[PDB]
Amino acid sequence: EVYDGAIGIDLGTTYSCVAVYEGTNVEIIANEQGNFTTPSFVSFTENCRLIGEAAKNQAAMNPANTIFDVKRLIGRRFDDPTVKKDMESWPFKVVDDNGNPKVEVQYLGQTHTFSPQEISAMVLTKMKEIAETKLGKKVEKAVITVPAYFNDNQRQATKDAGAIAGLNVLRIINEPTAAAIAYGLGSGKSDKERNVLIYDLGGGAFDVSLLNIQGGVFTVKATAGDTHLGGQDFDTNLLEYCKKEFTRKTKKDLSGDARALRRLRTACERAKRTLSSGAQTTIEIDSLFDGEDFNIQITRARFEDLNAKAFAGTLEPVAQVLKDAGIEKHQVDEIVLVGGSTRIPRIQKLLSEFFDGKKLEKSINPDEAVAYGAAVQAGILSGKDTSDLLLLDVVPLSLGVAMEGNIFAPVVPRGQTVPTIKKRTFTTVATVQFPVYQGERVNCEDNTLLGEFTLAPIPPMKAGEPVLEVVFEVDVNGILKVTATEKTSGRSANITIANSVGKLSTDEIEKMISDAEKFKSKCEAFSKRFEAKQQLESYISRVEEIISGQKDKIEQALSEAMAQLEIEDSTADELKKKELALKRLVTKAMA
Amino acid sequence: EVYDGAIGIDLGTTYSCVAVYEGTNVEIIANEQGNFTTPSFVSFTENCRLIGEAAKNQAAMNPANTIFDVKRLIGRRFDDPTVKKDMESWPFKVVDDNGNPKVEVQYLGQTHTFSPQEISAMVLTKMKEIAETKLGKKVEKAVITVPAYFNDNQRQATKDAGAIAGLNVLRIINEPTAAAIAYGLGSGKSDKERNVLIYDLGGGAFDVSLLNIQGGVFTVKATAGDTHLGGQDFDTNLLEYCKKEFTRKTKKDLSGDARALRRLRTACERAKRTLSSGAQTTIEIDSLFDGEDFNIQITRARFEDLNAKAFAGTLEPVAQVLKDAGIEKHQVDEIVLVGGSTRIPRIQKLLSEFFDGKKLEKSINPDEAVAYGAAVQAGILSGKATSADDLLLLDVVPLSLGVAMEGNIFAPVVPRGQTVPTIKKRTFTTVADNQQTVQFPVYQGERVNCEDNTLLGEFTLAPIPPMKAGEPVLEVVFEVDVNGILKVTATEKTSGRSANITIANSVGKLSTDEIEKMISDAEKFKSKCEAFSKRFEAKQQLESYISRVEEIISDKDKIEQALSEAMAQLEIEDSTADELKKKELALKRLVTKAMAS
Ligand SMILES: Nc1ncnc2c1ncn2[C@@H]1O[C@H](COP(=O)(O)OP(=O)(O)OP(=O)(O)O)[C@@H](O)[C@H]1O
Ligand SMILES: Nc1ncnc2c1ncn2[C@@H]1O[C@H](COP(=O)(O)OP(=O)(O)OP(=O)(O)O)[C@@H](O)[C@H]1O
Ligand SMILES: [Mg+2]
Ligand SMILES: [Mg+2]
Repeated sequence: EVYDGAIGIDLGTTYSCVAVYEGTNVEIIANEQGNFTTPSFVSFTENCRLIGEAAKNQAAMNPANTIFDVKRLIGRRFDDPTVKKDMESWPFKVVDDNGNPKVEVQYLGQTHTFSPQEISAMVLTKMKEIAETKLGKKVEKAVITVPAYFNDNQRQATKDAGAIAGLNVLRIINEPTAAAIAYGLGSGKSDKERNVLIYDLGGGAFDVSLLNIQGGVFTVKATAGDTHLGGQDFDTNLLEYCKKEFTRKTKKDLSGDARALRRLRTACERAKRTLSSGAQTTIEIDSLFDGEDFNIQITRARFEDLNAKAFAGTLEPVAQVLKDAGIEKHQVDEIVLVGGSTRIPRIQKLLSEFFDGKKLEKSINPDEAVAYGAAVQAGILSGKDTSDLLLLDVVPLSLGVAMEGNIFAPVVPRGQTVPTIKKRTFTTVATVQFPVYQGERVNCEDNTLLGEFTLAPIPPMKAGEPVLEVVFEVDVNGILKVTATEKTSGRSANITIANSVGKLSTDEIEKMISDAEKFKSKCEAFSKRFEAKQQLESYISRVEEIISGQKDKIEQALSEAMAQLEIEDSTADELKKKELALKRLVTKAMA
Repeated sequence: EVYDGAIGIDLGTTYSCVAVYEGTNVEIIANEQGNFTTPSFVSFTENCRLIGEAAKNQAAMNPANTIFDVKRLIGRRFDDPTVKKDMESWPFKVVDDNGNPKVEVQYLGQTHTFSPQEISAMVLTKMKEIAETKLGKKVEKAVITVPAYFNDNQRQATKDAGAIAGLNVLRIINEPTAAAIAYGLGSGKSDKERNVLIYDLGGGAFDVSLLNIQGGVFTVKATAGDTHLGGQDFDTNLLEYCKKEFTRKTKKDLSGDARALRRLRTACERAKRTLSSGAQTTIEIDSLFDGEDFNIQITRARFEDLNAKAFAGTLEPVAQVLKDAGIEKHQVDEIVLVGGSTRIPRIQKLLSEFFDGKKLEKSINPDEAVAYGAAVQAGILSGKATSADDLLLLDVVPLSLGVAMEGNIFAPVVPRGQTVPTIKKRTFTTVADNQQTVQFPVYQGERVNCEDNTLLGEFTLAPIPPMKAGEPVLEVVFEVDVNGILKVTATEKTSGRSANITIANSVGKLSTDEIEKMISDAEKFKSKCEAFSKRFEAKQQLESYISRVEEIISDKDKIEQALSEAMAQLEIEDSTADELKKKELALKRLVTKAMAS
């Protein structure tokens, strides 16, 4: 009853996708709606939580309790510029708690504040349950995907979200590398050394990788990208233009109604997807804001002009990854497209022009390749042809410490293969505390603080004589673990971390897990009791129509059933027992 | 550059699905949006025909010119009851042409009439195009799917639609048989004999089939169903309830607004999909009608109560298939589910209760199994699939084919359940001396009074050799080919001689001339659409160029003059792409010459 294998979960900004691999074939799993991709929406009702198409349908109906874009918010600090801007754009309310942002929603009649790891854990629970419906067994091992440019806080937060979802995260794989698994194994193969450029432009994140494929070894030569650039930004540009036309043609401004913003955003996304096939489209919506209809024509040229800066901007990480691995465009063997936004013809024309008219490779599915590769890797890691598979990934941004004058000291440089061990020596001015950052800027104020690290047990000596060996280890998941040991006096030194972000202690993870199980239990209770009360009331009505000693016993049992119908404390099982007892008694008396 | 194989297309009431099979694996092909199912919508504009989700998304904006549900109209007569009720519910205008229904739209600035075979042909051409970008070659052979209970007029109708789409219809395969191929070959195969029950509840049609599956032999033991029962009927019930509640809460009626009915219908389908998973949902749509908002809550029990008679009715064709096949409930080995509407938990509850709580088989994909099996049979028929996989299909006729006697009383000639292909005979004779004509109506169905059957047509047999009354023996032959289509012939066993047959008051039949002309019109429409794309894109590129050289020139008299000429050419709507490009080149010579100075 327990699935001994492992599933692959592509956790995307806009859509999530689950797949499974059993050694012979990889299958993408469809949800209860028949869709192989499930939107990453989580809405909150009075008694349950909606995830997927159900949550996205109730987005305009309840924008304050419909959560989305958690991927752009997970692992970040509350006062980062991107989350301040996003928070200005998002309709739901985000609060600051001890430096960590948490959304505030109305759930189960009370106010609740959820960390991004909890919401992402809800989405992961949904995908896992899709896999469980497909397999018919309990799923507990999984491989989860992250963008290649995710920093340490984001990867650790995503993995913790995988733990809250009740999954054993066997591996955190980079999405372009998983797509490389889908392309190199599927349409291709052959022990032929080839250079593959992976261009993954999704809904919220952007990645580009350069890999060397020799048989079964996948070697990431380089990678670049932007974890806050996707199709929703293009939707934002077209949305801003449409707002300018609305306030221009009606004098009214719709900026204050999140409902109207949601409907207009949906219309702009539909128009964008239409413009990838045609040369023009039209948006017509009723009321919108303050009872003012809207009708505008959008040309493909207008969309491309509105998104020219971003479309052209995507070429900068391409030249970046090209220079970092030291290869030229003539030497790039293939260019594979991954992500929905790659369906934009302007993007493909920019990439094809950049490589001097080279034709783009589009044999793999841009929506399922990531979950495909993740599923293959999970099936291999759980032992479920392809024994030569080797994954040599890379760290995207430098992991270092803050020097004197707050200058970035890289310990693990970008482009370092993974996993790796690095070491750096510290000493005392007379505990030792230093800030660990990640990024690529010289001044650490322009980098991502991994935290303030304090070394707890130090011997008492003169200044400079103790040598403190600090070890930065980066595992196959790409996550940093630091330790400390000094060569004089031997010994070990435990480390404490303050002012961190995206991490959760084991206690908090256990608490969130138990709370999740309690939520699901309450949902099953509400649904089963609801339907049971409906059925019981219907049968009671039929019995009343039928009746209109024995008479009195019937009427009394019917009054008990009505009482159980009025009491909210009644359980579905008790309701079933009452209905069955009614049927037994009425059949005995009638016969 | 022509694909030698064949594609399998599932032509559904709501969604169509294309697939290909070459010998090893069968691929379900995704469209331009990456979707494996494309909606069966065709909307007409001033310049082009939109097919698919591009047409479905503008259903609220242009409801009078957006066409759908033609699968419930194809092969039917204008005065059929279902055609009248559906016409009362449809926003587009349907017109009777000598009894044949025809969708009338505003297209290319002029009024246009289309037969259902033409619109179905447009959908089939869209799926064919999907397969063509997938394969990189032009395809011209295909196997098209029809419901098992489709009658003779309907089958001939969709086959002619496949001809109009430019395809060579190698076979007309029944949808539960294609799903049966998907389950018997794709889900898993055993050399053990098994009785498989297939329950296909789609968007507009309903089929139940019992097949004997023995390795590679697929034998249809029986089949029943209802070609006019689907999920859209449940959406119609919920919609009618929503109109009752709206009129109750506002004292106003939206039954006259087509856009309002479309928005409410979309919200009802969405609410049904949600109710398949949860126990309750909410419909909230603002400014639905007369500036009146609409907000109600729909419970699952309310939905099931609204569709209780139809849901309970789905079990009757299952009992019918069990009686016809001579099989008890215990002897059914697997119950496979096909069609999106099968996701309704009430339906699965009814089915499982009908078989004493037996678990239903959900191994195959309920949205792609039909295109799966159709693609398999297409690959085998085209010869592209060789050796790998003994596949044999033995199908039956769904309804009895017969004539009408004195008193309009049905006399069956080919009974239901008869294996295909088949040959049956029935004798006629004259009632007077030197009689030259014997005329009889051919019907399909099971009822005794042909008033409740489907008229295949008035068949006139003439002339007859001059003999005395009741002397000639007119052997009439009802032949049913592998597609399930009826061809009738006549002979006079005395002295042989083929006797000529004429058909009148038919439906779903087209002569070769009309089909060829419809193909030509399709070519003209695609040519006009591609032309419009060329003029539009060339126009936009010329605009961008004019703006660029305005920025450049404002940083010469011939460049200004050529600019004015280009703008004036840009103001004319009848400008060709070659003329626009010629003007852009005329500018380009001047500005590039000035750029080199
Ligand atoms: N035909 C199309 N034309 C243009 N854009 C499209 C098209 N189809 C999908 N998109 C865009 O692609 C995005 C979703 O693609 P994808 O599934 O790769 O996102 P994701 O993987 O969830 O995002 P991320 O990789 O950032 O986590 C959507 O934002 C959508 O707007
Ligand atoms: N999750 C769901 N719950 C309930 N109903 C659904 C669900 N998903 C789809 N449906 C219904 O199923 C229908 C689509 O099924 P399908 O694609 O089999 O139709 P079709 O093949 O076009 O119909 P037909 O076979 O009659 O031509 C839709 O009309 C929709 O209303
Ligand atoms: Mg992605
Ligand atoms: Mg169907």
